[PDB]
Amino acid sequence: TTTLAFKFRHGVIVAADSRATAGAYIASQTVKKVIEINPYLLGTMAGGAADCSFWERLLARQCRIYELRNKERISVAAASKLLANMVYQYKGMGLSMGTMICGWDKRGPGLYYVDSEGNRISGATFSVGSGSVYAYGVMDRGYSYDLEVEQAYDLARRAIYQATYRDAYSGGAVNLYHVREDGWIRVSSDNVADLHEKYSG
Amino acid sequence: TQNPMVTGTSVLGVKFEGGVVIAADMLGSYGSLARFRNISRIMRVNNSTMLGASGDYADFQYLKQVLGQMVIDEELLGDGHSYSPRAIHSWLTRAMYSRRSKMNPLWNTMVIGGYADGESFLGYVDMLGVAYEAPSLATGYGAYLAQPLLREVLEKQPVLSQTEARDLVERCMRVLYYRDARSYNRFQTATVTEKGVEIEGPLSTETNWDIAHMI
Amino acid sequence: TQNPMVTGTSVLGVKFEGGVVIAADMLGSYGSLARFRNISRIMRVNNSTMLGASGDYADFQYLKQVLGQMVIDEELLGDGHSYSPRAIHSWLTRAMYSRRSKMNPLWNTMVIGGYADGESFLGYVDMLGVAYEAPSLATGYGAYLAQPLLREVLEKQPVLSQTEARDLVERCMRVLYYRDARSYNRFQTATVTEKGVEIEGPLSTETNWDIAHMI
Amino acid sequence: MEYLIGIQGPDYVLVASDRVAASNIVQMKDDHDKMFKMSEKILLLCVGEAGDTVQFAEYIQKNVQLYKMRNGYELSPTAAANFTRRNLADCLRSRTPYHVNLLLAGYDEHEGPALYYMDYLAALAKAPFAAHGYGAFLTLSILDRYYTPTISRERAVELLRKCLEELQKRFILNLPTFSVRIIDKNGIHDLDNISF
Amino acid sequence: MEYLIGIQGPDYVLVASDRVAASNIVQMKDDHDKMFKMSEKILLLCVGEAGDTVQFAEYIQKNVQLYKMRNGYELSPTAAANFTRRNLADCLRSRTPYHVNLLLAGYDEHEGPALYYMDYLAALAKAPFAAHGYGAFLTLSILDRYYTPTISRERAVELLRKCLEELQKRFILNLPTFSVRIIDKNGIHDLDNISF
Amino acid sequence: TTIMAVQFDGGVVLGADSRTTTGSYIANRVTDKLTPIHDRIFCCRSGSAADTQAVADAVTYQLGFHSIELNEPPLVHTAASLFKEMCYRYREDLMAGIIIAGWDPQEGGQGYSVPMGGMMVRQSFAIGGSGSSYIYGYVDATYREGMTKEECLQFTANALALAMERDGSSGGVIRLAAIAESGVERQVLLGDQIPK
Amino acid sequence: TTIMAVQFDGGVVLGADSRTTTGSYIANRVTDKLTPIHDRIFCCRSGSAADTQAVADAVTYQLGFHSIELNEPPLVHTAASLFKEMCYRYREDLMAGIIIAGWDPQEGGQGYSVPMGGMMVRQSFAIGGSGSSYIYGYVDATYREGMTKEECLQFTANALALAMERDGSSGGVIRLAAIAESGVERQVLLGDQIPK
Amino acid sequence: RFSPYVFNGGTILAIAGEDFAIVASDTRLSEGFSIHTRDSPKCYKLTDKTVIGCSGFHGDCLTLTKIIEARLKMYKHSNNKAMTTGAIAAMLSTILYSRRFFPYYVYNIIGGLDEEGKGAVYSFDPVGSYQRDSFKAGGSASAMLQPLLDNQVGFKNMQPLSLDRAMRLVKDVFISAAERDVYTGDALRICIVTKEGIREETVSLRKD
Amino acid sequence: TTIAGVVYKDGIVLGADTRATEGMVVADKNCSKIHFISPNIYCCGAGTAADTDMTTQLISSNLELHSLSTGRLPRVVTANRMLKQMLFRYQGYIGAALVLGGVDVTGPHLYSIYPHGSTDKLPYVTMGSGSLAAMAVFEDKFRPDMEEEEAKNLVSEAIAAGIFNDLGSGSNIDLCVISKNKLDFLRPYTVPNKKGTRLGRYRCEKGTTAVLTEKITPL
Amino acid sequence: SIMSYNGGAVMAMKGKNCVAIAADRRFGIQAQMVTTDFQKIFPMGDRLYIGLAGLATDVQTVAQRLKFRLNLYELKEGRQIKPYTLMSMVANLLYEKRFGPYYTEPVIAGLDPKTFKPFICSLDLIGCPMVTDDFVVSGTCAEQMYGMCESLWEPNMDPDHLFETISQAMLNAVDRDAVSGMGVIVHIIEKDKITTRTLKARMD
Repeated sequence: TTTLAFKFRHGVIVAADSRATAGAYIASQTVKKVIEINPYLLGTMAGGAADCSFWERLLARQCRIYELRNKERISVAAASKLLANMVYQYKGMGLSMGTMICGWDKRGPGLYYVDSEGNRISGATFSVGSGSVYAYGVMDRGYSYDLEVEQAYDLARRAIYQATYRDAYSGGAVNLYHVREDGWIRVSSDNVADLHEKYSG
Repeated sequence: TQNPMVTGTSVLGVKFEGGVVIAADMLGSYGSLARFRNISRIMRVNNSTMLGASGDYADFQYLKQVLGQMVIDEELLGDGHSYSPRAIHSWLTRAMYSRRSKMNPLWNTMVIGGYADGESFLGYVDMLGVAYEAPSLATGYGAYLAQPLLREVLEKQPVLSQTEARDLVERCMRVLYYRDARSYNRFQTATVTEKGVEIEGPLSTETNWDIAHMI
Repeated sequence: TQNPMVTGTSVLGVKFEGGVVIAADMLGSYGSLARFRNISRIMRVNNSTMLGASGDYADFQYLKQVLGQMVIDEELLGDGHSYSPRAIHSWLTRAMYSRRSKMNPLWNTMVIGGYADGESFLGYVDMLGVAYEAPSLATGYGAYLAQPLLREVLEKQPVLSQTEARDLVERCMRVLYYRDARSYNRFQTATVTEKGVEIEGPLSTETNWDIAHMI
Repeated sequence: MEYLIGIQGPDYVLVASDRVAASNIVQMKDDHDKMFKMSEKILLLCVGEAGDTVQFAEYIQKNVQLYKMRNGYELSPTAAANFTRRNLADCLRSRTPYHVNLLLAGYDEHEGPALYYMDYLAALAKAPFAAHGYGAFLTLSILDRYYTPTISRERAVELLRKCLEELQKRFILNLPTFSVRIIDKNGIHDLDNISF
Repeated sequence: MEYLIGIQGPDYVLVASDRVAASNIVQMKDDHDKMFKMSEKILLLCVGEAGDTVQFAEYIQKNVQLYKMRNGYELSPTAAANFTRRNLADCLRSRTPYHVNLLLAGYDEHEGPALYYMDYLAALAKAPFAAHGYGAFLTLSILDRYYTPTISRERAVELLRKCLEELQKRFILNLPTFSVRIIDKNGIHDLDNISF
Repeated sequence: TTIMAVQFDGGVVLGADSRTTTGSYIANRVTDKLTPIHDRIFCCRSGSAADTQAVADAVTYQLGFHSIELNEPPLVHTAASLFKEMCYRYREDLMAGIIIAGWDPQEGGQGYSVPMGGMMVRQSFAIGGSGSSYIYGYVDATYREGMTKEECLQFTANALALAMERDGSSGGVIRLAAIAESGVERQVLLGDQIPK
Repeated sequence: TTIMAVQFDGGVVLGADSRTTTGSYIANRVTDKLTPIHDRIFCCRSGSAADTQAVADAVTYQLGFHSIELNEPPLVHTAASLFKEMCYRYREDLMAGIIIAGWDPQEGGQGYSVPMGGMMVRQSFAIGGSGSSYIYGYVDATYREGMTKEECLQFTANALALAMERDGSSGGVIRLAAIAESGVERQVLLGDQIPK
Repeated sequence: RFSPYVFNGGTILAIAGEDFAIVASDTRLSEGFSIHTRDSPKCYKLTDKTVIGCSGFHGDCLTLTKIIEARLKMYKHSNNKAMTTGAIAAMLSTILYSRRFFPYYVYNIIGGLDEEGKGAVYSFDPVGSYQRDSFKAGGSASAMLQPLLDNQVGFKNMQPLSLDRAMRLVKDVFISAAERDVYTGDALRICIVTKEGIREETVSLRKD
Repeated sequence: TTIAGVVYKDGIVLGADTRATEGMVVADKNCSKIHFISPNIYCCGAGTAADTDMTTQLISSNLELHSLSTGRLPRVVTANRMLKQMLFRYQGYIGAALVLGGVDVTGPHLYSIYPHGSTDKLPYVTMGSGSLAAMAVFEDKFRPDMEEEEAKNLVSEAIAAGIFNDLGSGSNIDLCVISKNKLDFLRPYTVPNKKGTRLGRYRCEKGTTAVLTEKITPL
Repeated sequence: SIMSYNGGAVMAMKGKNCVAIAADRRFGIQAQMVTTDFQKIFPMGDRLYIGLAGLATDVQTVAQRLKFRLNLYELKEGRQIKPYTLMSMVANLLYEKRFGPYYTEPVIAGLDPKTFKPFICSLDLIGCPMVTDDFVVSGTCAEQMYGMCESLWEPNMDPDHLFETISQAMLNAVDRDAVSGMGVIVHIIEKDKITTRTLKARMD
């Protein structure tokens, strides 16, 4: 598993792979690891798939109830705080999950990282999963806050491809998402076996 | 029940043309001591159901008590309905599984026989809640020694008569007596038929020790 | 010897005016079964030394054959020199300690008695190599039950007589029979004096069960 | 492992803490804030286990602010330190223990400046200078060597710079930047970050 | 944990290693050398357990020099790598195992430059660029991204500088200075240290 | 411990030894292990002293209350099936084996054995305790149908003495009780009267 | 396993069962556990089959060589001593108990028991095996001095049958051997002839 | 100690077509090195257009299949409709996660027809996570059956499904897997769900 | 695995199956488990395969040397002696269980040898994982002094029961008949199971696989 | 496990008057790639090959000791080795280190140097030969290869169909294994030529 997310002038960009394994056996290569919480929030999965899916569904229903009651949409900080408080009460039992939460609100773009141990940190560049250490290198060498849209797309695709090249539990296809002011859109889903000829030549 | 203590050995069962027959020995062993030698491990539930259980004996007695009271209570109403063998099989499976999940199992393996509405029933329930049905059954070491003999016969001739099933039962008991360390030479048989449930015993098997002279 | 298996219980010893007396019972217990009931655990080494051993019986039997040959070999020289009671005590301490350090101990507790040159010897050797001398000795559960009883007499009257010591050594086999679970009612006595070594047995103790009627 | 230091002078309290948030073998944040404001003249610095720190600190902050709002006047530093110690000690033996190490810095209009030390077993001590972390070993000897009760603000900042340069030279962990704050009769003032 | 890197170009081999010797939570030395010279055109870089490194490296050095002195000509890089692998593999299953990770860099007048990788289980691989340590994870992706088989010396030094700046930014351990060397048909040349 | 009960036409004979040990030390040597549950119903006890004593007291209480309500003397089967539920309900806690014996006008003199685990079974003769493994063959060989009251008081003493000589946990005196319609006859065999 | 030997004026009687199990499965049910070491010396074996078989073979070899050298029939005490020496030398490895029984012109018919641990002792009657705990009281009560040859075969058969009925590891047929000056008489008691 | 689980073997397979679905399994029930039965199928009919297959520990299979049917009847009585395949999958996920700290030791596959009349296959893990696929195999011989399906249906590494072709492919893959897997194969049960309802079929395999 | 042996009026009959597994996956479907030891002595092995192979080869070579020196046919007691002594020397780390059988100047002999050095001399023996399912058949249907064909049928039934009732056994049945005048080695005797016929055609046409590099080395 | 520390996959298949042997190309340490072009198939003669899968150090050690022994044998005898004899030699070499075994499982494929009759076989950890007639597999992805080969193999395959079959089996088998893959190398051994090919596979 490797998922990354970075924040720049025109919003947030999220990228993920698609392989899921059970031991040394590859169960599937069509997993959708960017969880679509709302038309205005995005979340990722890393660690346990069941835990991420269940607790982010609970978060989605709480967000909808809040919006119904208060006639206003929830913010990214509040959503991350809710998710952090729902998993601290099962501390030590054995949950395993680490998620970025991405959105846009009154204070601009937002990108938070929450994991089951208890951390909740805001940032401008995150990567989680087994192959994250391979994506930090490329992303750090290429990242700047004044990137254009196409340049940011290219950076995310290249970072994920380089992560899957050297990691054994990472692979499949690269799924890309862009969070803007008026909601998110789905950019592309590119197969690694074609990025190989695109990049090498 | 974390430890078995006094235990039973094995139960045998086979279905024939018009009913079911079940067989079990009369010994309760405490480890390797062969302590109680005239105990009965076969029950008659109602006029068309019989039960035979192996494993811990205290748990078997407890289930006897519960099942007997349930049958009496359901008979008091006098409404014209009675439990079939399948209802007993399902209730036993539920009870065993419900007690497994509390981490406090009942150390038993049970064979239910019955004959109702022109159809005969032979079912198997396990300690963890694994339950199923078959034309022939054996628990414990009988699963290794006696099951091949029953299945060899049942593959060639799917449908037996009463005398053939009886004779097959004594042959299996003799083999078990020869090759099992916790067995005994006195056993007991129960037969369920259109007439009802009939228990016969104690019986005995004739053995052969000719090979002792070629040693 | 990692495990003791068949074992002895306890040995008693006390010195009097002109010699030493040792006592031990005739039983070898395998766990809690009291399996061999006529075994002697007292040896005569030479004309002035006697030995009594508790613990594993195979190890005592081995030491017995090793110590008999060492005495036989030296009497063949015909030179006028014999081992003192103290020489066997010193040799036994070395033999125990040399096997303690190889992590292959000899599971025994040893009591040596002797009388040479007008001076009495009573010595104690342990499993690990702990060795010492005292006016009275008891190993096993006699260190708790019988030692308080001898060490009360040996302070009021530091010097006993032969009859006073013979009565004392039998008052202690009765208390040790009442309150020890691995005891027996048949013991054996050895006495070393100016004449030589005298072994007497089997003997027995008279008991009193009056308190059974106040219950 | 995080680093906290506090120095207490005649009419101020100076505190500093590092700015790294690290997970496994990689740094994930380099502008982390470990300094919670409980009042206009009370700071509480917390380090330790992940998750426990923020839960404990936010609980304390809520209760202190509620005291302010109900009563019309604010808690003194001593009472806040005692409240914190009691709340940690009570949870020590329950099924939900907190693994946190704490420093509390404050100013009182009558009792002056105050600095308090607390470990995870909830024993409360009052010190003129204190430190938490693995750098405490490397730093407390310099602080003992060069500290006087009459030290002034610029001299205190110089002494803090000495301590942080020692950490740069000898210590094996990468701690590039530190955040520094001061508490005085005019409130809490944020000083320039010390960076290498 | 120590860091080794090697890059192999058309007519040279560039190698680099850090200079820290750390014991417990404190740095004992900051100019440590982990680069052993086996010949006029062979370098052997070793990291791992304390004690085993120097014993193994000095044994290999003695044997290589003895081959030179007996025979009148020097061992090629391939034969030295195979000799090292056999000597580590033999000791693997005995009562005295060596826990060492190795890189071997050399130049041969007929086969050209060569770079070899060996782990502590004695499996020998030949690579165009390689790394050992915890920084290998952070660095190998940059090396894959920016390396070409025709890279020149100045470009190789620039790429190495990129990798070390990445280690400075992301990695949790304090590694201030690195020693760099190059092997060519003229022998072994010591380049300027890269320091931050 | 060795306990035994034998049936004869008109009643039952119970016998026990009198030693209780704590390891290899004889804590008590005149113990009484025959306790009257009711005027005609007795139990012999083996196992932990605390568990057996507490269960005997509880069953005595319950049986007395039941008898007062019903205005009748109780049955032996009732007492056995009051012991059985307490022994089965707490089988993970208690360590106790019991022999129940008595005389009721409905079925004469009977004997039940409730071993560890809460089992229940009726027998013509029943032995129990730690020392009963050494007299299984003897009682199998010697028992016969139609014994009299005095041929059962002598067979019991012989079996108990044979068990006493070989077991390390059995000893002391032999306590005998005969139960029939007229009453209960109790006696003790001291050292002189014990068979040899 | 149940083995037994009894002395009578002029010889010894040996008896055994015939079951060998592996867990709760009867691997062999017509086992022969009476092995002739020499013309008139036998051993009965209990424990691990491998250890007992190997030790019996080794002692047979040694005793035969000794007899050929000395030009005399051996003694029972000699064979008991050889077994004792081998059992004591390897007591941490072997799991074997043995009964030695025979007839020699110097001392008549004798029996020795060599249990686990390499001990050795002479007895009038000796029982051994796993199933012998159930017949201690029987043999204590029934044995008497001056038994004839035909009164010792019946006693042996009765004791062995009583042990067989109660033990789970004992069963099969009863093998008997009588040893005296004239020779050795062997017989088998099948299912019909076993006492009931 | 006491172990609350055993492994009883079993293989389940599902293929989704243009206007059909197929769920297949074997009928052997085993335990350890013994054989309990040769006539124990692992497919359960949920609705006239929905079938479920379970494998793993047998007691959990029985109790789970009873719970699912009770919940379906509850839903039909409360909502006056028959539950849909997507709703069945979404409810099973929650049921499975309810036992997160004492899990069901079951592998589940759901096959059927969606609301536009096309085949649907959903696969689950023992904890609840589910995914919609095009074909899926689970149980003992999943690792042997999956590459064949990837090659023949997905056309991997090569330079529409009819019903008959799918039937032949299913029979072939089970015939091949009966050769090498110890736990698999006494008879083969196939359930085809289509517009007209659910049809059943049986085939014979090796017996040793 | 399942190995069985019986003694009839003129000689020995031995039988075994042919499946070899590794874990819970069938590795070999035509394994051979009846080993040559001497022109009149044969062995069936169970347990670890390598250990049985090496043990039987070593003992066969030793008996070959002994028979060359003496000039006579070897005896079953000799092979039993060497096997049991070697197995006891290793304290049970060679997981070989053996059924040994042969006919010599004394008559038919049949032994069973265990991994720790034990030995039984019996008129019928079984070993393996499916040893109980075949021992049931022997207990049911064995008579002394059978003919050749009756003994062959009995051994076939025992092996078939072991195959059909146990998961670790399967495939075919092998028989070996040792008599005073002959030696029959039937391979195979019965084929109770057959592989089903393939329905589809999955043949890969030429040009389906893409190739990066290619080189030709003409020998 | 120790066999899965480095990964690896090798297989051999038999045709008509020809054999094929294939292996994957990847060297890594658990979940991290190190190199791609790792050698696992070694020639032991003109028309005889052996493939090693398992732990890389043991792979190289076994290959070198086997070449040592084979060279000495061929120098003394004066002829080429036979596939039976090579299998027995490898079994002996592996059993000598019982209780300390090498962690590899070889696969042998060749032609008889006198009659050119195909031979394929495989040995286990401690050297138990197991000769087949259709195909042998070895490595971490054995189940996938068994599944593919039971369905694709058919008797009497000419070199072209044999090449296609083994290519498809190896590709589809290693696509489902996480620690194997990144290139496939195939050798076709025939009477009068040897053909070596490298296949186009996924690199992730």
